[PDB]
Amino acid sequence: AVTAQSILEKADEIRFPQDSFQVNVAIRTAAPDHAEDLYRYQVLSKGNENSIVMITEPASERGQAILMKGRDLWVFMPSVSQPIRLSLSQRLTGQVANGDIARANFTGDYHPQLLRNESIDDEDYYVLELTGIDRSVTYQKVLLWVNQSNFRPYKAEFYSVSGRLLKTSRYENFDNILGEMRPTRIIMEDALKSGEVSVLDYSDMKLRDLPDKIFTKDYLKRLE
Repeated sequence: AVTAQSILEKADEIRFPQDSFQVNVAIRTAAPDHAEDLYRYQVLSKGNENSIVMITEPASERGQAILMKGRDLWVFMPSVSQPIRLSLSQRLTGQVANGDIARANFTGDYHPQLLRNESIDDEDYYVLELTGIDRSVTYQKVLLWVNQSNFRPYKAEFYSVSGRLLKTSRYENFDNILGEMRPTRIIMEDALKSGEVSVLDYSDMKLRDLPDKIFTKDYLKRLE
């Protein structure tokens, strides 16, 4: 039988390899009367265990880095010699939270339960309610639509600590990468008043050995 846990696992394994990898992420945010400069990042992803997110553009931000160990983030900034702490749930840029780039998987961070099934045309979806295990994960509640036919993630709704809809995402531009048809675009839309939409494009995904010993403040002591 399919279970909520297995559905979530399958969707996670479509989104990303369940392995250590590198990927580039370009994030373009705009709202009708205001656009952001393009942001680009290189991500070294080791599940939900460890990651490094390095900003490459814009130039004003280049060189900042985020080190994740467990649920804790250390952020390296030019105004301080030692890194500082931000949370997974805090804002990266636009409609993107730190955890949206730094985490790999929903599994382990959320307890899944089937909320309902939905048909949107000739396609049926499982709608999973993902309850955050605790207040340090990225969200307290996510609703995730997973295609029943192939377990692909379809869209998500992200809720506040008090149950207000904050934003929505859509998974798009599926391509054959490392054993799966994986989404290479995610669109994150504000559900509130800003009019912002952030478009995240993933490129050059590749498996990479990421030793535990790179996930340290010393590894990130750089100046270019």
